Amino acid sequence: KTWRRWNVKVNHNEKRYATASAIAASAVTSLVLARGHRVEQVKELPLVVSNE
Amino acid sequence: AKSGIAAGVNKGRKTTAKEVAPKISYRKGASSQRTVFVRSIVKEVAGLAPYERRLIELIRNAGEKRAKKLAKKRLGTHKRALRKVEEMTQVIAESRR
Amino acid sequence: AISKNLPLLNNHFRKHWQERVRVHFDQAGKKASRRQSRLRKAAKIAPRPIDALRPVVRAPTVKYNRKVRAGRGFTLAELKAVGIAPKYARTIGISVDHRRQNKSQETFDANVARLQEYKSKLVIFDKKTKASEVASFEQVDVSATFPVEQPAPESGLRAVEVPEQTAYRTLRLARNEKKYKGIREKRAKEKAEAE
Amino acid sequence: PTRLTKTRKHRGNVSAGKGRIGKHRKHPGGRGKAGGQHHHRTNLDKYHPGYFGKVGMRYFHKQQNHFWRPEINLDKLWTLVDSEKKDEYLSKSSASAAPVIDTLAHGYGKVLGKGRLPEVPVIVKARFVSKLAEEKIRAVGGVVELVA
Amino acid sequence: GAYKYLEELQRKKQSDVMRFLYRVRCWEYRQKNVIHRASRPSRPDKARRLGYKAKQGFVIYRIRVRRGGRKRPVPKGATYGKPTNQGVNQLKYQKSLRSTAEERVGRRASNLRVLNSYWVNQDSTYKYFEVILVDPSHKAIRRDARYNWIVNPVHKHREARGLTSAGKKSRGINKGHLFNKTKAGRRHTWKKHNTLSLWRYRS
Amino acid sequence: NPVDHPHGGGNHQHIGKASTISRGAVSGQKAGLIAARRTGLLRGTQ
RNA sequence: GACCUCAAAUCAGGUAGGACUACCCGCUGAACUUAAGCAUAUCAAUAAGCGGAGGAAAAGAAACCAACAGGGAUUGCCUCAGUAGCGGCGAGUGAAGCGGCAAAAGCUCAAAUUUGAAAUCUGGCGUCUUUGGCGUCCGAGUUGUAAUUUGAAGAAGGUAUCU
RNA sequence: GUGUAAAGUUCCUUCGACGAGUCGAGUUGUUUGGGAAUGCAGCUCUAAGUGGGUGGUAAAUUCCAUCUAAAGCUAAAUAUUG
RNA sequence: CCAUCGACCGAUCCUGAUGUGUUCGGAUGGAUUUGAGUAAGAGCAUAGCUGUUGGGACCCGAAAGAUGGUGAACUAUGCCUG
RNA sequence: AAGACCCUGUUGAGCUUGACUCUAGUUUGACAUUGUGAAAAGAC
Ligand SMILES: CN[C@@H]1[C@@H](O)[C@@H](O[C@@H]2[C@@H](O)[C@H](O[C@H]3O[C@H]([C@@H](C)O)[C@@H](O)[C@H](O)[C@H]3N)[C@@H](N)C[C@H]2N)OC[C@]1(C)O
Ligand SMILES: CN[C@@H]1[C@@H](O)[C@@H](O[C@@H]2[C@@H](O)[C@H](O[C@H]3O[C@H]([C@@H](C)O)[C@@H](O)[C@H](O)[C@H]3N)[C@@H](N)C[C@H]2N)OC[C@]1(C)O
Ligand SMILES: [NH3+]CCC[NH2+]CCCC[NH2+]CCC[NH3+]
Repeated sequence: KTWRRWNVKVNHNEKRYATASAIAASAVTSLVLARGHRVEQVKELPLVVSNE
Repeated sequence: AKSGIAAGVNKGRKTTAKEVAPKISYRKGASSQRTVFVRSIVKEVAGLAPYERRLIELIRNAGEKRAKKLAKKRLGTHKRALRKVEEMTQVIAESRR
Repeated sequence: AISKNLPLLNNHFRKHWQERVRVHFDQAGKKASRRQSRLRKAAKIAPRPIDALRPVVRAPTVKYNRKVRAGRGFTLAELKAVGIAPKYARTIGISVDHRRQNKSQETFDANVARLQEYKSKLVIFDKKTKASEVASFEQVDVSATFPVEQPAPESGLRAVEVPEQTAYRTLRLARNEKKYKGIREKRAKEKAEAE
Repeated sequence: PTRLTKTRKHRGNVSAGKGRIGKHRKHPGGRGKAGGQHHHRTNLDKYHPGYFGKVGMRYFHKQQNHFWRPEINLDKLWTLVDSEKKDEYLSKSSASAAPVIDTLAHGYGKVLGKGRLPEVPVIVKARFVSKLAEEKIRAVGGVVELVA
Repeated sequence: GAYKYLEELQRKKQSDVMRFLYRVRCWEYRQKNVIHRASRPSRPDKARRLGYKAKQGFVIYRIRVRRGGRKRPVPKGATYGKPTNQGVNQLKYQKSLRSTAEERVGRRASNLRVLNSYWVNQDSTYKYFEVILVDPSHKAIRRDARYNWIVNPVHKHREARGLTSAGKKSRGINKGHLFNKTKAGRRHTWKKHNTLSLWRYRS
Repeated sequence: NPVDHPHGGGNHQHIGKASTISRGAVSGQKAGLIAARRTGLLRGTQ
């Protein structure tokens, strides 16, 4: 039937928690490598580039 | 106006009253010199309904209570019966004069 | 069909309810389309605002007296206080309500003030108006620009004045007076005329 | 999700957990609240006493707005004072300058008397007040002012 | 003018003058066809009140309709069901005799639009009505800004959909608490109240 | 058989109730001697 | 020779019917089913049957809601609320006012003496710059066609002389 | 631009027409959450002019509040197995 | 957290002060009574397994009941013509 | 050939009747359709 439940509510604060936790993980090189990114030639994370 | 407290008679918050010009729709019940004139001619041409004639004679026999009970039966409500019996007495009050 | 300790339920599904199921799959689509409709409607009449100016009214119901909200239109007396004919007010973006009345003074003054602010900010164009002046105005959002404001609760400091009768006793006496008002006047009427 | 249900575990077992003797059938015992007075009395009289019968008077066309009157206790009263000025008000309030608390404006209809107030005069504005609530306010030098 | 006098006289239906007039006209109407064309309104003030004008394109028809209730048309009285549905007599049709008159006239004059109708007479067997009709195709109507509205196709057989005064009366189309069930259409309101509304993020 | 007629059925052929039927009976009941003032052999004069 | 009513014509010009099915406006109208039986009830003011529309329909500018410090045409969503209530008060059933939003838009007749002027309108004929204009002749119409007014008003006489 | 034409505003005076077998009542049937009766319909009775309706318990008496029926048109937000 | 004796709020029964629209008010003190209460809050929201009720409701299964239609080319009976 | 006899089921159906509950029809009364007179008995 079409009236199956398709979308799911998540508490907005908990979703923001998850966003922050994901951003924090992006600065840990071990997690970025295990994630599968070829970041071995980047000296440090976060990688920040000029505004040009 | 209101007492200023939440209980009792005339309860409620006080406001500064403002005069309101009455709406024209509130005059609906009033008669005019148009309708009064027309209705008096029509009563001359038309005459009386049969129940109204039955009701005149009840009042003439001094049966006030007997006329009210028939007027309520014919018209339907006790309020309209009171108005009709009053009207039919004024018809008698105009035959004597 | 009745079993272990559980709340007794009222599930109203004994009719052909599956023939009348409405799933709002179009929630996002209707949002986007309603947004495009607002966009085109605003672009059609710019720089005139889309929204007519609305009055500020009290809400009915002892539960909602404390609140104030936007009403349908300004009353005939409120517009008369500013000097605007009802038929003219509709052509310059002012809502009119012939049904609402002004028994008190507070709401009347609030809406007269709203009308005066709006009329002070109003710029009517005519044939003498050149497109340079017209292009200098942006489409103002009237509801945001003239918002409905809640009158503030009383705060701050004030001297303490203590009456001899307590407020609880005042409430009790008001209730008692209301409750026996009908029978105490009947006892009065039957006594004065007989004596 | 379906992969966590016991339906997956019952695959290969004949009765699917419903028994061989009892043999899960359509509606043994009736539908809904059937037989609440006959063969389900032993359930209703135990877990739902009061279920059957009429108590009290009817009220045609009940309007719930007539009875709106949220309660606030004395021990929670000072939460209605501006939080930036709560500490200042406690030390400086007296019989000449006391904080005004508009309980109705904050969404309350009656002030009740549970708990203890700070020993600080307060002007409390309310539609209704309990007898003990006003005594405790008047004991800290404050007053209750009736509004409508 | 005379229309006020006519209005007030027509309210005196039990006076001798009106009783005489109604008796003779009831006989005359009963001697002609069940549906026949009227050369002119018999109550011109009443016709005026309901939207009639003495223009070309305005038509009056007269019709009689049989009085009483609605016998359930089942053979030999058998209903084939539960006792609560066994009634045959003392049943009533949910539309009025006025609406029946309007609809039968509308069927006879299918090129016209029913505007409105009024009662004219009555005996034990029949009620007599006069139906005001408007010709959508007549140029006197197509050029009249006060009556152009009825040319629009959304008013095709408005009397068959209960869109006239009597029809809206029977549909219960009125304001306030006494009409909660039928205010915006009975079936529409029932359907709204019996629809399960599900959103994407169920709450 | 009993479907066919009020007189039908039974393990002997017989009417089983009076064959004199009231004038006020309805259709399907009026079989026999309808509203008979009397029955039996007429003897004497009339 | 008019009028009223009623006819006829292969009279001049039009119009209706039938189709479609998802939604729409009404009429008519079950039983299976639930009540562990069953008749009120429920299924359901549902299916089947009948009439009538549109791109939406219907509704709609209060003979409203309220009982407040009052709101202010209609419609829809969220909520009110599985509530007030209805119910072999059993099984079951069940709205509305307020409040937040979407959208917002207002009006037309009848009832009035033009009465110093039927000022109104269909049609025919001619003509042109033809969804029509102009001229003209019949007809309709005073048992009332135009202008003027619709209760929020408004009218008839004066008005500041203003827009 | 036939602008002595039309229309708009303020103030004063006198006025101010407003829909009937309808409203309403009884009864019957049906329907509604509407309960001494919610709407609809049949039949009987049948109005008035500050009158009429409504104010969710029947009735009489006294007030109050709120609208203005029995005539009419109208986009949008709403529906959509064609 | 547990057992136990109290205290506070509402219902019920009793008592009945100062006072009065003299019939209201209800101070105060009692009662083997009563509540889904208080006595330094714990809830709201999302998700998962299991259990419950309404739904086709784990799958297949009646004899029946209803609404609207199609058949007298067989056959039953009347009629008309051979 | 999911016994047609028998029993069970809160499963039916054909038929009957002084079963329960109704019903077409029919009959009886009132009111309406429904007006115009006369004589005699009644009541205010
Ligand atoms: C008026 N007489 C009282 C007698 O009634 C009793 O008081 C009870 C008290 O024990 C109850 O209290 C009882 O029940 C409550 C529960 C219901 O919340 C428990 O909290 C409490 O521990 C328990 N003792 C209380 N609920 C009412 C008083 N009248 O206490 C003795 C007494 C003084 O003689
Ligand atoms: C520390 N003070 C405590 C105070 O916190 C409170 O304690 C309650 C205690 O009385 C309750 O217990 C009470 O109520 C329960 C209930 C089940 O009926 C019963 O055991 C009994 O009536 C009574 N002891 C207990 N259930 C929770 C504590 N926090 O009660 C007063 C107190 C004992 O002084
Ligand atoms: N949809 C059901 C149609 C039949 N109606 C029955 C319900 C009617 C309510 N009666 C309740 C008692 C009368 N107040």
